[PDB]
Amino acid sequence: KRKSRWDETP
Amino acid sequence: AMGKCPTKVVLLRNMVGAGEVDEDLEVETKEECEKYGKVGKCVIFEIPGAPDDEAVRIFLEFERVESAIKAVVDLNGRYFGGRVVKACFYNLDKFRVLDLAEQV
Repeated sequence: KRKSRWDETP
Repeated sequence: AMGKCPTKVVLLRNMVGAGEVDEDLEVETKEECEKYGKVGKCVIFEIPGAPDDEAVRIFLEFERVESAIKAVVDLNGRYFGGRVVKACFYNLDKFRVLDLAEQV
């Protein structure tokens, strides 16, 4: 359950 | 303008670049989108020779058009892995015959 890429900024 | 007309099928673009569809992309996509409603099917197709912010297309077919509308409003303009996601609708009948490279 590594954090998803959703809402990841540049 | 196909992309503006609500259907059960959501098209996500700019999620990842050309040649960048990793082994976790589909599950990461699917399991987030299930928060808008039940997802029936997911197809990822990369359009040969297309630009990098447009080559990879991720299709989610929802069970309800209401869930699909929720998805587009929330996912359009949203960040995914540093990229601004483009979210819109896709023609159901074209999707069902895998005509997947139409202008939206």
